[PDB]
Amino acid sequence: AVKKIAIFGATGQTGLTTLAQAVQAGYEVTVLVRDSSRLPSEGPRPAHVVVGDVLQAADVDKTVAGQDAVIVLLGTRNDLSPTTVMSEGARNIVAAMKAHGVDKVVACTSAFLLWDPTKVPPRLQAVTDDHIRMHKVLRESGLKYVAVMPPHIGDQPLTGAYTVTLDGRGPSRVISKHDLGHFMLRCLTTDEYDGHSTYPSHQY
Ligand SMILES: NC(=O)c1ccc[n+]([C@@H]2O[C@H](COP(=O)([O-])OP(=O)(O)OC[C@H]3O[C@@H](n4cnc5c(N)ncnc54)[C@H](OP(=O)(O)O)[C@@H]3O)[C@@H](O)[C@H]2O)c1
Repeated sequence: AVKKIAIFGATGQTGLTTLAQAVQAGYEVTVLVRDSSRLPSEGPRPAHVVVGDVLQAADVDKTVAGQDAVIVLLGTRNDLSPTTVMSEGARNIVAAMKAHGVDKVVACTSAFLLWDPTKVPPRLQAVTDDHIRMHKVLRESGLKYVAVMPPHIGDQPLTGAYTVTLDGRGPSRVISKHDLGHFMLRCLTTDEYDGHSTYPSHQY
């Protein structure tokens, strides 16, 4: 099966809980981080740490080296400014995966990619524009791409009881970060989501 995985964005809101969950599942986890201060120093911890930036292809190449699959949870935290970090980072990730024969990438964009584009809140259009750019990168890559498109990410506890809607909008507008990370790892265990959009949501 999949044993060795790389996570990008592992120090983020969803990355931290995905990292913990993956380590407890038994995965051998490699992370690319800009600052190891934002990784936990005890408890569930990754087996390999690369220090660097997803914009530097050499750093991405040594993170993807030797992996079986890739989880992408890159984002901008509280910065809503125009950016190309996620799409450019995604071009780096795709090339390193092809250079190392990795096929499986599970990447998080957002449910707004399933919305009427005129209906996106103006404050979120700039970030959304780069999710679109990133989704196009991965769609065009030809890899085995699970497009995870969550609605609002909350901080409710882990339930593992969430719904997953394929290629459409789901009946709830929230997923907890813990259930979102749980589902990113579920995508590693099956190929039933490959080439589909997935919307995870639950009522808390
Ligand atoms: N919040 C929501 O309601 C919501 C809803 C739908 C979709 N989403 C999308 O879901 C995704 C994840 O959300 P999130 O809140 O879990 O992520 P997040 O809290 O914003 O964490 C972002 C991650 O990306 C990393 N990162 C940013 N730039 C990087 C770079 N140049 N090189 C390496 N790493 C870099 C950050 O590392 P650092 O720690 O060094 O900054 C961090 O680990 C995002 O794309 C977000 O837009 C969010």
